[PDB]
Amino acid sequence: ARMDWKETPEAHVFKADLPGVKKEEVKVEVEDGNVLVVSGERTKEKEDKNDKWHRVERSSGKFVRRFRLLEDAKVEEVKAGLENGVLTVTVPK
Amino acid sequence: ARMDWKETPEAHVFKADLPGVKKEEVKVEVEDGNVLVVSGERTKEKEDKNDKWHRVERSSGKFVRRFRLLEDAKVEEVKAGLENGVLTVTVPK
Repeated sequence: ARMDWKETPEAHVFKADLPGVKKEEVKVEVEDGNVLVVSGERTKEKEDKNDKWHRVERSSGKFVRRFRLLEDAKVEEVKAGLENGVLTVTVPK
Repeated sequence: ARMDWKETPEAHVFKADLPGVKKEEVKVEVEDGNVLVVSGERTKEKEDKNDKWHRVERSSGKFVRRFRLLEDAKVEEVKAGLENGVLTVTVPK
């Protein structure tokens, strides 16, 4: 899962490309008090044998991403939005 | 634009991971009767000019892709939808 890490005067913002992932398959947490953990699964659409695959380039499966936040970050004020296959996490400073 | 091409008995289904892309930035055309063409370019995020970029992995650009259909497609029957970062092009056989 490709992620960007930008910083605004107000907060550190994280972005993650998660095409084809429903919000029920993504988990956003804070472990050990200051470690942002973005994880989930990009479910494989196995389907039936009637089908035929001519090309397969898209990946599927589990993904895990961890960033170490500041020992003094609004851990209780972290927001997480998901739209158009892009996840956005806002960690207030 | 990682893409998959599946051939169910009913139609040809193409998938393209285009996270954070808006329909005004993607284009699905048909050339010479049997050539599906997918192209586009994710726009610059009109996000806070001045932000600090700690890490940038998501780095998309222009691209064009073409597939040779097994049979001339009835262009008025071709459906294309964009959702959760995934472009889907269905071609009825």
